[PDB]
Amino acid sequence: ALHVPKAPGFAQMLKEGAKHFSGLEEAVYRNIQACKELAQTTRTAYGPNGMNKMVINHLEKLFVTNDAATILRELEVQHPAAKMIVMASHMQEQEVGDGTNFVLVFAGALLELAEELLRIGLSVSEVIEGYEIACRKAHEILPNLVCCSAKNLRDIDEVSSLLRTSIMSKQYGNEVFLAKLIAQACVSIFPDSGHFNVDNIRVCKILGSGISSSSVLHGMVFKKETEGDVTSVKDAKIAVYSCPFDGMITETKGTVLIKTAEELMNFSKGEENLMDAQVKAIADTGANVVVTGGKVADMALHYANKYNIMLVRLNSKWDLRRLCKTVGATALPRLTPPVLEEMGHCDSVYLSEVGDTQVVVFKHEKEDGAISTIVLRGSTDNLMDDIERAVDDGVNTFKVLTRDKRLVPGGGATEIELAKQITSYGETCPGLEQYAIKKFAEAFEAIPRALAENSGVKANEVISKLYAVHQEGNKNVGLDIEAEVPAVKDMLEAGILDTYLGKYWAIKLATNAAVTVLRVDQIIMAKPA
Amino acid sequence: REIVHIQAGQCGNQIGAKFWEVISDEHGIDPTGTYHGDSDLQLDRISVYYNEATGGKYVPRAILVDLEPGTMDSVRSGPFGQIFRPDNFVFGQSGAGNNWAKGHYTEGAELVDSVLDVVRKEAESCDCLQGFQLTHSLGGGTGSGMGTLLISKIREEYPDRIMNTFSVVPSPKVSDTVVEPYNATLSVHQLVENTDETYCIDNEALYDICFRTLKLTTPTYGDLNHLVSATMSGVTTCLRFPGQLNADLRKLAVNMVPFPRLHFFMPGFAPLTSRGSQQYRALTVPELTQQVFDAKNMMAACDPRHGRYLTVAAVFRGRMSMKEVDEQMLNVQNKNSSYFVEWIPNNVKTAVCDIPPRGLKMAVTFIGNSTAIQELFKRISEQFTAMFRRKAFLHWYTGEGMDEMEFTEAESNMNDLVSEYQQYQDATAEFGEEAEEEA
Amino acid sequence: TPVILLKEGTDSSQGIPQLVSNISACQVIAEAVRTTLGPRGMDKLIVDGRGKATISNDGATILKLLDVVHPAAKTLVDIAKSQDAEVGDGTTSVTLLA
Amino acid sequence: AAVKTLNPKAEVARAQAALAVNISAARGLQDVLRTNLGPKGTMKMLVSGAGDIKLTKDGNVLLHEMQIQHPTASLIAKVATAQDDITGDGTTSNVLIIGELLKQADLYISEGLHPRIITEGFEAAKEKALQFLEEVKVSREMDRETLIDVARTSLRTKVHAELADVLTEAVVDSILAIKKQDEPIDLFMIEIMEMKHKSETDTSLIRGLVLDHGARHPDMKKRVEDAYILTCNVSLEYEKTEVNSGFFYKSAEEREKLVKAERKFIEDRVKKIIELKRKVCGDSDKGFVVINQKGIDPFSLDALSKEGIVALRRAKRRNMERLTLACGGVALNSFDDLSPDCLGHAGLVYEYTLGEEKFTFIEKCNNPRSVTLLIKGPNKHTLTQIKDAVRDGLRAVKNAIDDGCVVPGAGAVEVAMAEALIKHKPSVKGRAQLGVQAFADALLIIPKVLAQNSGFDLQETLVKIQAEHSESGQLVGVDLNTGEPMVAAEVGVWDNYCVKKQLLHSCTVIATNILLVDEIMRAGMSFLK
Ligand SMILES: Nc1ncnc2c1ncn2[C@@H]1O[C@H](COP(=O)(O)OP(=O)(O)O)[C@@H](O)[C@H]1O
Ligand SMILES: Nc1ncnc2c1ncn2[C@@H]1O[C@H](COP(=O)(O)OP(=O)(O)O)[C@@H](O)[C@H]1O
Ligand SMILES: Nc1ncnc2c1ncn2[C@@H]1O[C@H](COP(=O)(O)OP(=O)(O)O)[C@@H](O)[C@H]1O
Ligand SMILES: [Mg+2]
Ligand SMILES: [Mg+2]
Repeated sequence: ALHVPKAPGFAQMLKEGAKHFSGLEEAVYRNIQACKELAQTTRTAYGPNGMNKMVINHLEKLFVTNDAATILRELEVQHPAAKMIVMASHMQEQEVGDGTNFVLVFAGALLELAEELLRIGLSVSEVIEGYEIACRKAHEILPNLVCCSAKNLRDIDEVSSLLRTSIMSKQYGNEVFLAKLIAQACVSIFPDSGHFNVDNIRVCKILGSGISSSSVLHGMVFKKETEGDVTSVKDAKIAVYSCPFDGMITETKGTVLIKTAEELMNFSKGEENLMDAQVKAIADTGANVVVTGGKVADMALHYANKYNIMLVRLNSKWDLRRLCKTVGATALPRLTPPVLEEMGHCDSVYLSEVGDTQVVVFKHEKEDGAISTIVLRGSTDNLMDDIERAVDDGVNTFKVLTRDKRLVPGGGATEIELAKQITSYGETCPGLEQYAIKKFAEAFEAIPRALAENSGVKANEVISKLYAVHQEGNKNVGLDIEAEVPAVKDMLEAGILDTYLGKYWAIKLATNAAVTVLRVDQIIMAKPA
Repeated sequence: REIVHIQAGQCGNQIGAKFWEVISDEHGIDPTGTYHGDSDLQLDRISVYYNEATGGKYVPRAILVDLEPGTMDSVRSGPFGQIFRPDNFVFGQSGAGNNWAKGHYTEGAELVDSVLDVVRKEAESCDCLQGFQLTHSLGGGTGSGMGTLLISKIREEYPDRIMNTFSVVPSPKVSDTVVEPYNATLSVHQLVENTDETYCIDNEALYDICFRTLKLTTPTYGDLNHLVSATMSGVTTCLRFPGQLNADLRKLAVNMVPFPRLHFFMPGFAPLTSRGSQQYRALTVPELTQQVFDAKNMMAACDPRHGRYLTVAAVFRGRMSMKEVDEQMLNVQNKNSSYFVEWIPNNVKTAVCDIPPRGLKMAVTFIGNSTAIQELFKRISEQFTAMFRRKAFLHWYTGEGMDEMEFTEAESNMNDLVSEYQQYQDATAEFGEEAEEEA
Repeated sequence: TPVILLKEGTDSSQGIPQLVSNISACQVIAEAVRTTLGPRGMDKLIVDGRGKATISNDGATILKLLDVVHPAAKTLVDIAKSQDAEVGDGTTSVTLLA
Repeated sequence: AAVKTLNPKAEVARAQAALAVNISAARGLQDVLRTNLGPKGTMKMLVSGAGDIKLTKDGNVLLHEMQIQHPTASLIAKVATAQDDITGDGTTSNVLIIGELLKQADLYISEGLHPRIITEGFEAAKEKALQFLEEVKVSREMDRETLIDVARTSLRTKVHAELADVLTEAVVDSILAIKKQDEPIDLFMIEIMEMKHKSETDTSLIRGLVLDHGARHPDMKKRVEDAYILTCNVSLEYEKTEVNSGFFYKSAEEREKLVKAERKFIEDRVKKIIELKRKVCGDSDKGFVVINQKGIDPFSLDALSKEGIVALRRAKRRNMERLTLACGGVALNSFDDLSPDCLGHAGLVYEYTLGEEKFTFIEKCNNPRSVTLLIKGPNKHTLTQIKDAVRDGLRAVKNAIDDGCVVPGAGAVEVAMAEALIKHKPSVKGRAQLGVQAFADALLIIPKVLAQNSGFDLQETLVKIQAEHSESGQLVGVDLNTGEPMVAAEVGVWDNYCVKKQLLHSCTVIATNILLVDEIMRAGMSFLK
């Protein structure tokens, strides 16, 4: 037989182990298929009925997740085209916090539909222009769909109804209990003057009873134990040190030199007396508990016990700073008697045990305080982490509500209205850009299809009934979950809403991902190593 | 205090990758970044080599620099690559070609401007940094050429921070690069006047210990990294664990370096022999300490019996009783005291750490300052002089933009440095022609 | 095809075949501790790699000494430590009921 | 064959083989690079061994990032970079001419012509072309509106249409703000900073400085409404004597005295700054900001924090100069001559936090001679794409200012040289007329490639262009949406004069040297080991 001898030009100069794809067939049709595969992986993890998914990373760690952004981080992808979608979804999580799956479904559906347009004779330049016009037209329509408003973001009863939908898609069945917890914690770290910071909500996981026995503690809690013999205080004045609780020494090398008998004998006595006065001077201001970020000495510990001073140690450089905020005290870099301004306060400090674990509790009786902590009780580690992710999603929603107060109907009612109104605009645009506009409106349906598929009902019956109702002028009609026969329901009256800023960013980043892929014409890849 | 570690070239990256690996498995850190230890003794000084990010994560203080992505991709894709800081990886696109001129003038010039920015961002996160660490080889162009340029730039930026280094010494019996001596001579010239001290290690004794003493008739480089990484841990070990006397790197310079120009050490690691001997040798204090003054545990081609030691330092690891350590040390100090110091008696510095390095029963570490190192530097110069007379392969260096005078300049210092060590022996001072007339 | 989405060696299964296989997997775990319940129950003897032997009747202790790697079975192991850390008695009862 | 008998492992390629290898490989670089020319060019994707992604359209960036191992592909790559660092634009046109120039010369050589005859044709053609270009250039005032067109013509071939509208204003404005009189434009004073947040249309120009680090103490103010700027590189860090030294004391009491004494060198420096702050800022109404190039101890931070002095540590060496010309202070190394005359001024300083990283803004300077460009985007690869397009825009504007002339582009000029080079070729003597004819066709690759990438016919369109400029003496180029003749100067297409002059110089020199090569040989030592 014979062989095909590697036609000259760029092919013969290319390094071994590398790849080079060119043209529509080998570059764009392959990338669209690669992107389409990624969508189908997390498509079943959408909606309240979205089924969990189990992932084992390369370090034998076990994750059971519904969150889409979490799955993609632990899944490891190698196709460049799929990576672009991944970076788009991660950006949306950082900017908003929820809607990491809306990006994948929308961006995946857009590329699938753009395949046939290229198949029937359009070019990549005309497809992009059609998509971009719809993206601009989508945003102009969107403010008209606002149907509710957040009134007072420090009202416990109202807020719990705002976060319920953001949790309904994560822990279907326990959405009421979790909504009440996060409402209490977020409403009482609130500042008057604005700037809700998100890091000020702490989560502590303790193994034990069911999830219904978890509660909220207005303060901070640590998994440590006391050093001295004092255990509990009733009305504490706190002093915080960033230095070791011991006699200091010169940073430069320093040795003790003795030349006579008296100096040898009087050195040990002198050191102890100095330490006693320093601790007594601290106790003279009224401090009840001492917290340090470093090593403690035995002589200091012995004298601390004598003067009824509670002593704790914790070295994080991030827990201590949080503790400074909680009690209002300020750090000290040298062992000096604290100034009355520099001492925090706390209504109770004690050592307690919960489910075979020893913890130290700094509890305020004040409703507000500075930061708050939520204690989680579950039966498994995998169960806690998923609930922990839900608490983050609920809090991030409260963060957005502070930035903007406008809500839009959910459950597919928003996407149906957009698809109906874009097509009406798309009918009045002559030219070859009218096709891409209608395709963009057609991709919005997948979100009502994805919910219907997982619900275990036929998608076409719901979509047909949604269109017929929406023609009559109902902008608040969406999919119904409780009904085993396909049906529709009113969303505003059912209190199913989602943030306006959630949709505004989700559409913007999704289309930006699609048009970025279509702009690629050929790929040059270096060999793996 | 705070220290930073920087690796460059082929050899430097490999050792550093293993070094961070033989640190995480002690301090309770895992390839994801969490801390899973239950002993608070490990976390007291955890911040000297690490930074803590929000969420309990810890990251190393390391900068990886190479002129080719091939090495950096290997570490990034390989084990522990997910731990490192994402932006800390700095890589080129064309390599160095082992021409010392290329890595010192042409390519390294346009890379340091970007690397110097990174080290500033690491130094901004520490309240008070104390010094640097550099890991490089003296044979490759990037290690010698760019390594020289990096140090010069560092010195101008940072006035009085210490400059610790871990450089491997070339063994010309393993000549490799036909032009080896050109690379070695120039870098040492710059190293003499810009670093506090250097720890030299040769691949020859790295080859001998595993092959002859232990096993594995064909030991590959992978094992060689483990042996030097064992030595990396120890000189550095005290720093990450508490002690009765705070031994910082600065007081190491004053207490180990009597003269600012004779500051090259060779280390020692006793507890590692044949696998059967690892079991059947009664690993007690005096036989383990007996390996300090042996002809086998050394990792430099310098005979000690034909030399005179200047200062010694002993580091012990393990939970012993205090008595037996001093008893044998008292014995060993006077046992072979005949071949000891000339004018600096009682050099022994004793350091003890409760927790040993993970894996074995017993461990120590030894550092010695020899007058026999000149035997190594002399041979380098002799081979260098034989090549410069023929001007062999000179155009590859002069033709890159460097004046010929530099080759003659660097030679003078090497003869000057050798004369210094020779002066402190007073034994090497001990004719063919027939001119023996009146006066 | 020439560029594969996820790296080679990734295992992926789903559907009813996957879910039923998890149900049968937990039956093996409940089998190891089944006959250790009652006034007339027995013990089990387990030997690790180094040769040390452990004789125990405590249900939570037996599951720890097994080297289970099946992801679904590990759920039954964790609830054993849950009953161990809260009330301390009932580690086998919570396993048979599961 | 005369070299194999000495070193049998040598590889050689003699007379006609050597010409075949060079010409066939230089054409290979052209077949893939010809799709980049013009705003209609196609975007490539590049992936390294680590799995990174880097979309690009530049010429020089493509050359070094494509896997190639060829000797004659190394000579071209080194030239393209040399044309990049100096001029900043015109690397793709460099390769197209060199490849096309070798193709035409090979056309006549294959008929039995000595290559030296064609070489003398190139020099005669080169000299004539450089004289024609000297009379076509258009001299103007370099007003803002003209610079907009030159900047737009270079920012439009490397980003999509809507973005190039934003970057054009920023690039022109930044050059003008830092431009004094006849003194040359000194770069390094246009800081390029990237922030990975928000859409990429928010790239803006800040009339001041932005620093990638901020306050480190917790109690430092986050915003200052009227600040004094102090710029110094002195060290407030604990320092020790150059000569070895140690502390020898006698008891505990003396140890404390030596501890306090050792901070006196640094504490003196801190007091100097505070004494100045009380003097100029007598009342608690103004601000005070300290920018230091070195480190600052926690003790020094606490002293400064008690007086409300915002302080930054370890800024970069270049900012030691930019802050001087922006704010108007003096960069001082010591505090032995501190005086109010050496302080700068700035109207607003505040701090921005982006997750893990923090930023500080210096704004509202009285008369800034330095500005910063702030890059924003949702992906890492997008930020690099914007960064490269910004570099080319500044070089194109700066060259248009340093020179007093601008040359019309769009493919008009090369046609003009082609016409004038034809009417000079009858004058010369010998077979060198073949060399002149070869050069004339080489210059016609620019108009051909532009038409070919838009979707038109090469022969039909180019004849239309040459149909004009021969009956009407105006400079006529190619229109990219109609294929019709177009007057370059009237529309607004422009091209730098130094780029064209250097492009003709470089291309002719290499093709002259490459064609005179006898043989390719590799007989030396295989590897440097
Ligand atoms: N009670 C409900 N009935 C129907 N759909 C709901 C309900 N609650 C939430 N959803 C749907 O869940 C979707 C978002 O849930 P989630 O799985 O978190 O997606 P993402 O990851 O994109 O945020 C929304 O589109 C909303 O329509
Ligand atoms: N006197 C008794 N009569 C009947 N059943 C008993 C008696 N004593 C113990 N049991 C049974 O022992 C069972 C559990 O024994 P135990 O070993 O404590 O279980 P676990 O291992 O789950 O803690 C209980 O279900 C109880 O019915
Ligand atoms: N709007 C335009 N219409 C016609 N030609 C253009 C236009 N913009 C740029 N060009 C042409 O594109 C050519 C190539 O410029 P560019 O694409 O930046 O790559 P390079 O500058 O490296 O050749 C220039 O010669 C210029 O004449
Ligand atoms: Mg959600
Ligand atoms: Mg350009």
